[PDB]
Amino acid sequence: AYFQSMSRLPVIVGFGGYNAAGRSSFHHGFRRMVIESMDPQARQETLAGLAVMMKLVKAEGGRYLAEDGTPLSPEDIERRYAERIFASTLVRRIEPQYLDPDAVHWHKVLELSPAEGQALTFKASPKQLPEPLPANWSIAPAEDGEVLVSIHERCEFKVDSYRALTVKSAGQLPTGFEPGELYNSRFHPRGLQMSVVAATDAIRSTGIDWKTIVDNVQPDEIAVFSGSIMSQLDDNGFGGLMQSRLKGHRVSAKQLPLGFNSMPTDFINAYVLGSVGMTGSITGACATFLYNLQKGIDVITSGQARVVIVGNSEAPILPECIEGYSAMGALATEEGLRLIEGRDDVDFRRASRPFGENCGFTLAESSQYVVLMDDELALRLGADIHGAVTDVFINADGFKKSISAPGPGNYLTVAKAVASAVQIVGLDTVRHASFVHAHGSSTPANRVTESEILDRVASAFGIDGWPVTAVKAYVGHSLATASADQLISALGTFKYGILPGIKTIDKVADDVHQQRLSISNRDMRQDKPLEVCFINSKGFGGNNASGVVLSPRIAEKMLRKRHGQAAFAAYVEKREQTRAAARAYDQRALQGDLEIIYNFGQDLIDEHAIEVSAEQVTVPGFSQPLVYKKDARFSDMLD
Amino acid sequence: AYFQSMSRLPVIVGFGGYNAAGRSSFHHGFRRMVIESMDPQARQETLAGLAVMMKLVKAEGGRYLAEDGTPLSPEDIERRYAERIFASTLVRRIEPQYLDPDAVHWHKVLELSPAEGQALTFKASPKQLPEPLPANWSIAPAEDGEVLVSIHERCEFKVDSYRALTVKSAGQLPTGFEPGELYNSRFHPRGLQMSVVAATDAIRSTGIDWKTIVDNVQPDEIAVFSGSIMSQLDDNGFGGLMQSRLKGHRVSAKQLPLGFNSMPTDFINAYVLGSVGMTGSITGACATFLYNLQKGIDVITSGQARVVIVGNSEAPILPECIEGYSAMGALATEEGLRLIEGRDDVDFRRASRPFGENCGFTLAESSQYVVLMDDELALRLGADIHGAVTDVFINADGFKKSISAPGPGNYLTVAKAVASAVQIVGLDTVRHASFVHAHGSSTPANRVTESEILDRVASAFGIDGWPVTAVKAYVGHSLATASADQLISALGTFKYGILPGIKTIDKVADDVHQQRLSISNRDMRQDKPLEVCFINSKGFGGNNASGVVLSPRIAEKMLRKRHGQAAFAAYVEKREQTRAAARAYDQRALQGDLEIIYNFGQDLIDEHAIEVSAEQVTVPGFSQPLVYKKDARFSDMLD
Ligand SMILES: [Cl-]
Ligand SMILES: [Cl-]
Repeated sequence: AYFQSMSRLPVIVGFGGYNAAGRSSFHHGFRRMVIESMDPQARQETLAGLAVMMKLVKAEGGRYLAEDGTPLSPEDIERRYAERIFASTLVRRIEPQYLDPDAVHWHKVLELSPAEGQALTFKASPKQLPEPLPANWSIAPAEDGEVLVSIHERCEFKVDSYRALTVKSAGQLPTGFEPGELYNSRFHPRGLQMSVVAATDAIRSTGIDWKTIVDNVQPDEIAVFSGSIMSQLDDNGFGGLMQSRLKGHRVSAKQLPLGFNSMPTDFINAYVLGSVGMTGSITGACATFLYNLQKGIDVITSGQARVVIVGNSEAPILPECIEGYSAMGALATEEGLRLIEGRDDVDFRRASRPFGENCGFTLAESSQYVVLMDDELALRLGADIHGAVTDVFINADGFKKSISAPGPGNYLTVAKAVASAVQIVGLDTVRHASFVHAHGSSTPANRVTESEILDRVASAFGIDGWPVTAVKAYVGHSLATASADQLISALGTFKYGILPGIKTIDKVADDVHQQRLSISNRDMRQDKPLEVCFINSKGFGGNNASGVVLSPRIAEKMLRKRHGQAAFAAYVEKREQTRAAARAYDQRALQGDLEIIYNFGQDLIDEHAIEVSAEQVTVPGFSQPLVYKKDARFSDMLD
Repeated sequence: AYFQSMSRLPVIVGFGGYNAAGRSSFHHGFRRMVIESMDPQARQETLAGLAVMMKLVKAEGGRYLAEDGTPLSPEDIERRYAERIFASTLVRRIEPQYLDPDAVHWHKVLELSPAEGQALTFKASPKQLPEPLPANWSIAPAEDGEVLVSIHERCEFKVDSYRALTVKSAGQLPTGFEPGELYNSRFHPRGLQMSVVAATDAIRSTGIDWKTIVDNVQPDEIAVFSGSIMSQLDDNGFGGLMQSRLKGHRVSAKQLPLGFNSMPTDFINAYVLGSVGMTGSITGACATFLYNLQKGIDVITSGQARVVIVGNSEAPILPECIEGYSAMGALATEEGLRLIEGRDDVDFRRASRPFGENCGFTLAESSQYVVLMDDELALRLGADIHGAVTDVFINADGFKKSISAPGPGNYLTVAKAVASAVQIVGLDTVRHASFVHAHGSSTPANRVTESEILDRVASAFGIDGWPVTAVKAYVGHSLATASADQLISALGTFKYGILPGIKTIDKVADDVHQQRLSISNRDMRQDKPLEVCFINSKGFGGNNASGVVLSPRIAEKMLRKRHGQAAFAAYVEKREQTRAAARAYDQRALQGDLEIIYNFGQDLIDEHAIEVSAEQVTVPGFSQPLVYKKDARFSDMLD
């Protein structure tokens, strides 16, 4: 260290995934969020794609069929289905495919006592009786292998019972879209299904054959960083691990391994990419994706990896997660929303109200990935550029009281992020062509503390009217994946020049600090295109992060400057072909033809054919040898 | 990228923690593992310290008292207590303070049916009855607020029952040592208690006031990387989250946040160090510590951080974890060991038999930390050097079938690790003064697959008689913390020149690949001091890592070469004082005076006093301003 020398620039060459707004690739999810602001062709295309995903129309030979068989144009689909599509996307009341928020199962303790008046007696299979038999219970032989049991003392049974959750809303994938139906997903937790399906969307969005990418780098130069913050807590993962015996049965052979928080990452190496490269799963509570992204940037700038898949997968819409967050007072409850609305019949579509009158966050599911390459490899392959990522800063809070309360670290991350952007694009561009993807979690603490940080950093850097957007208004809070939802939305702003409004609020709460911020409940189109986005995130445990994302225009200027006009022109030619391939994928995806990659048990490396020498390793299936890298770090310390 | 320029060297300036061998700092745990090979003063000192930890003797005014009050010398302690100390440390049968492995609670499903012969009737409190009331049940009023219930149809109750686990053994902290008693640990999961207590041991082992360290760096230049792979699954964490309602009660306000796998890290920032610096928790299954260590090395070499606390905390000795791993066939069972021994009364102290006849790993608890500094800061502060860490390589397995089966990535990590060491210390030193801390998990698959990798890398680099040691023989497999147990043991080999034997095996299994390896069941002392250790690790999910650790001698030669004789002499003088301070801590720790740091609710930063400008941030409580770092990475892409 001291300072970093000239380095590879991380460019975003693909992105994809799924959240409550739909499919992320090609900006479809973004378009759903700003659907009314899009032109009709873009809107109708996205609506048609949602209709297919949701099984509202049948994709038949490039056309669309109603339940009647009636052929529909995209214009007809908007007329006929827009209301249903809108009602069955974004934050909304929790639907039965997850749970019934008025009837979740638990066990009550039922204390049964006998007394002088009536016997407490039953017949039972002896194999179902407690072991050892409770000493006070009577047992006698009965017919058909059963025994006659009588109880003489108070004891505790557990009985099935049903209760209502105080929280009724969540950010849910579009109703009817089922990731598990898209590949051989038997026994996989929902978070793993979502990771597999999202990863394929991201990889195919590049318009480049994965084989071509692998053939162009060393085997160790591919990296994947993903994971969840909860672990996979459904029945097929740690839910089964922790609950099976309390429900009367054994733990399965797969519940423990498939529950690990690294499995969204591990499944991508094992079944999607077939990578022998770098891997890891980094958590930082609700800033987790930016923690993974920091690692991704660092491995590119240090030269360790040239292709990086960075993302997360979280599927936390489960009664235990909801109760766990509720127990902290963290979530928007029905009663909380009743107070804000001043009526009993709440609009759960407005449960998430960043910077407005609000009362806690809304839990959501999402899996999102970006594909990064170094600039030189992107240039070589004709990879498209959706943006560039230059830094992520992470700072804890110092000493704390409550571990989950907000703290000062986010001052440091935002300040450092802005300063870093000034060095790269200049003060004027930061002042007049940057925006903030606010953490915007929809809590009274966040709206005050986050706005105060942004306002004070704005003042320090001489920014006024700093545009702020809050993706959680649309898709809720997907925990690990939250800042990936932010990043991907940001890319849509670069594409279409629209800053999504916070449409769920009627006005900004009176206690929000606004002097230097522009927070709107309407979509906005800036005269001067936005060139830089600051992604802001935080979580429990003194976790804070801010990321810097540059637009395609800025990134292209940078590649042109470094590589020159001849090399850039050659890149442009190759990129016309990769753009055509990507568009063809988007067209298939619109039709529901997603071709999920799940390569279980295929193309396994024969380890006995790995060749190791003192100069390199040859790995079966990889055309490029892994040549050990010459080290200059400590050369002055030697001899 | 392309290649890294001259860089800061990560040096190990402190280390500490707790596992089945005892306190890690000052090599006490190491000494327990090679206790019979130590000289009597070192052995008796460690035994006395264990005796105090285990409450077998009372530390009274620098002396030691038996239950009788009889004063004891360390020589007397060895005579009187060695047998008990040995029996109550290391891998052994699971003790009651964890669970009874012949009587773990669960619920059986008890199907109660009535028939023509006897009524099924009981009185109950109506508040304990299912909601809604099962439609077929009869209810009538009764005395004292209770109701009379009768059942007419088969239904399912859950009843308490007790079962035996097939696994009876684990690596357990020394019997009598209780981390929770050492600080205000109310409502903390065991893994968090262990993290807090281990972190203090590591920090105090440096012999430098934490304040002095903080005063010498910028606020963002401190980093902490830790975590667990399971999450905290005990009652106070995700166990309570996932089980409360199945046991009849509500989830608490703390079970969810304190269960997160990042909390071992978050607690250190919040309550131990008061850091506003970098943070993160990286998982890679049973290679996790090396994944955290890779991040630690990278932040030092890139200049992002100057002081890094790297470690892990795992406390997985819980019925659900044991059953979950057993369900995979991963653990050594009593029946498995009976087959190896050919008798029914198994020696559970030999449950873990790396490279011998064996039958699965042994689950263990451990929390371990190392304190890293860049070489320049270490020089400035007179920090001691226990070793240096130059690289960690991580490689996945490519396409897989079973996600938990072994794969080829570890070929790549070991090969790259060895090549990297050759560049730094030369081929001769690698060939004749290096050793391997084998993953050595005690499974039939591992003993073959790992030995084949090591043998084939040895052949490639012309190594013969490559010494191999396996720490899991002593302390079992602590999951996230496993490779920290390895690293810390390695430091002991550097200190004392002893390579611990695999004492639990009688000979190496016939299928182990040994041509170029030296695997012994006895402690060994090499004529030529060992200078380099390769730490090898792997886990489920296609996770593999290998780390390179250099001895103090090598690291000192390197610092002398870079910084020169005058600067090194000044360092030596300061280091005499820091060594004296560290020794004084070790003396207090021997007496049970550990002074655990837990600074809840104290010294909180007043966020309104944070000052942000376009040049720097001033943070209350930190003498050094955070000055934004000048970036040269992309300068050629600008203007
Ligand atoms: Cl908010
Ligand atoms: Cl083994």
